Amino acid sequence: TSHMGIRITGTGLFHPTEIISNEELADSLNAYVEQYNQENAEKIAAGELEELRGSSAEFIEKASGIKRRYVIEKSGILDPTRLRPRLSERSNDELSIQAEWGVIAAKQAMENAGVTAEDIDVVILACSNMQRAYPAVAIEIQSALGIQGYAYDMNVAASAATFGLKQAADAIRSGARRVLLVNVEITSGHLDYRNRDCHFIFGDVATASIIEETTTKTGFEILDIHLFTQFSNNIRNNFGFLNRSEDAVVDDKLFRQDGRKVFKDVCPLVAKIINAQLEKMQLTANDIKRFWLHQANANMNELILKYVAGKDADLSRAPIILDEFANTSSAGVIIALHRTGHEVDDGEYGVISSFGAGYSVGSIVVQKHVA
Amino acid sequence: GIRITGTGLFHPTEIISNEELADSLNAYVEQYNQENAEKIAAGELEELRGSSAEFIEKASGIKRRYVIEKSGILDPTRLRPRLSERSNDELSIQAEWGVIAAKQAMENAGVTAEDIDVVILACSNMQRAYPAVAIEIQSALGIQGYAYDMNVAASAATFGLKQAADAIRSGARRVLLVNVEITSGHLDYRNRDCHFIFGDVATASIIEETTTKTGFEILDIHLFTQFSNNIRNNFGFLNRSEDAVVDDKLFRQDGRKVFKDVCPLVAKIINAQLEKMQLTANDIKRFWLHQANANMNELILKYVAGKDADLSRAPIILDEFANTSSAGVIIALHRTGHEVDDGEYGVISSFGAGYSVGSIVVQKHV
Ligand SMILES: CC(C)(COP(=O)(O)OP(=O)(O)OC[C@H]1O[C@@H](n2cnc3c(N)ncnc32)[C@H](O)[C@@H]1OP(=O)(O)O)[C@@H](O)C(=O)NCCC(=O)NCCS
Repeated sequence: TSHMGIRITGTGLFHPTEIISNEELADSLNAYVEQYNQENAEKIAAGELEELRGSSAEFIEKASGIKRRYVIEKSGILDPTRLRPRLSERSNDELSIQAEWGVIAAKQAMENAGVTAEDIDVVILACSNMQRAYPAVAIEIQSALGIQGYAYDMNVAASAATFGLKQAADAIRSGARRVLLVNVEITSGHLDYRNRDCHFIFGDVATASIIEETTTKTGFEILDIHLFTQFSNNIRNNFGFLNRSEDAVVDDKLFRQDGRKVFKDVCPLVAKIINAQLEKMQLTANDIKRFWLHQANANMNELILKYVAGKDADLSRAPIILDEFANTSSAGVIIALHRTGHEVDDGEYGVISSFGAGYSVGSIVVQKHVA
Repeated sequence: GIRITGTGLFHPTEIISNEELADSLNAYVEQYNQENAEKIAAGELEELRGSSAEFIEKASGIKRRYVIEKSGILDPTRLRPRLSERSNDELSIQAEWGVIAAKQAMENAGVTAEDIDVVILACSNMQRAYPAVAIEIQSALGIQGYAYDMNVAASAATFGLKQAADAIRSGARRVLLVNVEITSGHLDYRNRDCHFIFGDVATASIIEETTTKTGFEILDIHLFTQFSNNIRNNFGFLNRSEDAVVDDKLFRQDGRKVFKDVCPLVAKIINAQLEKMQLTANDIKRFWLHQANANMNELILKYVAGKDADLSRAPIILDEFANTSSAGVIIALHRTGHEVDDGEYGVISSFGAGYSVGSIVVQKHV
């Protein structure tokens, strides 16, 4: 009863068209590993450097549940002479790529919510990486849509959507009418496509949500929010604007992870959060029609789902979209909600729970209202 | 009832005066021109122009600034601070500065780590994307709850104060707001138009639900953004995939156009806010304005107050720190909030890149 009338009333989804199957990608890494492992063969049999392993489509799917992923530009990523998208600098007078994707997803969420630019007071860009420091990309999006009010960029990586939803609900509580929350994840821009353990994890996407105070629109009423962060170096990327002054050389300016430590750390934390949240609301797990969990690893989600809802929880109650999208970082829970929110009936309960880098966890109990 | 109950400030040790900086750039532009005698004459490359300490101070009021590392900035063969990578086990530079300012703010507010529910890092440039350095600051301080990074450049502190106030109204007890500005990391020291503008600093503030603690109670907030390319830095994580070649990956601005747009917008927002709160300029003890250019602040204060407006009513710290982007208003509040007595009013107004403007009416309580 903290957010009476505050509802997610529309979502929108954009992905780039080109697709990389697990096989195209595992092949690409394999080529690069075969040429690196023989270019440096004199030093491989010398204890000095490195021994590179490849991978296969079946190794990816069993570690993750991922099958394919959308990407901004497929040639450069798959090319073993490059291993990164082939993009072109845009002039200042055109929409940046991040603004461009955000606008596409935003127009869809606005149409789904039945609102236009004049109805929106706040724009939040919340994702794991921003294309530039200033002017804020959220302000670029606000201006492209013709929105008046104010906008800002916000980063807490994997949990940026749930943290942003709280910030949206807070701004509405204090007087905002409606908030546009945008998540643009171009993860192919900071993915290390050379590493077998992480090159498959992420895909590209833009999501958007409309949050409004309303007693007359269909949407998900926000009932309770628990945000949590606890510093961890087990996921980290050291690229930044001070690298040039550091004359940096350490090859750690991309995604890096100790996935085993993350697995062991994150699943118990998330399950503890959700269960304490359910007890606080006096809901049982059986009262929850849908768990929209972070969309990174089906093996994590299955563990959490069993910890929270029981070994016999039906799989339809925890929709998986990472099979199609791979990990879209902050946008994951929103994709899942965008695809399956229609599966929740009026009066029924759902839980949105992000978790990942920073160690950040964000968990939101919602209830559907159909008008 | 929400009050700013404590502020904290940190600046690095080494100081650069305008003449050191002008000397340094003049040496670079002469080496550049003494080299390319041909392409200047060939109508290909333009002849770079130098700088003068006299212009800097008359145009802006800045006299000196604190820098993270001095010799690399002044070196005409380098023109950027000399820094070292730290391993993940060590506190990063941005978190380190933020921790120092935060401890001072916490001590000034009479609160400890267990008292804080949210940490916001709000500034114009984050040292990395993930893990958020606000979470690194939260952990270093032993604070529990949650933390996030937030960027709206010049107005990050005022937007962050609004986000802090909103979280408290939703049930947070107290919020720590940190602004760390290592502008020497993204300034273009080759460009005479902008090399003198920015300095380095960190600031912090404690915001609390209280009616019993000395602080500035927040009474109204107006935030505004309007996209403009007149201040822009195109550096980012997609440059690599772009195979970028254009030399626009540092601070860049058209200063005259910024003045024409932002000055009347600021005067209009502050005046509209005083009307809504049924205050007059005469009711405002102190205006803590963005600390970028003293001449502009003076002109803004004349269009808001009146011909007889004491210049002391708009404190200046940019003479000492230069432009400190998001932290500027907080240095002003920290250095001169003691000059506001019980029941008196103040205005905090940040403005600049994005275009962004944030304006806050406060009232002191003792
Ligand atoms: C950046 C700023 C200090 C420059 O001051 P200014 O009075 O506007 O200077 P101008 O851009 O008009 O140019 C002044 C002249 O001196 C020259 N000049 C510029 N920098 C110089 C320098 N460091 N040294 C010597 N001469 C310089 C210029 O070339 C120009 O001559 P030109 O146009 O024939 O080439 C000022 O414009 C500013 O603060 N802009 C930002 C405003 C803001 O942030 N908020 C607005 C508050 S309302």
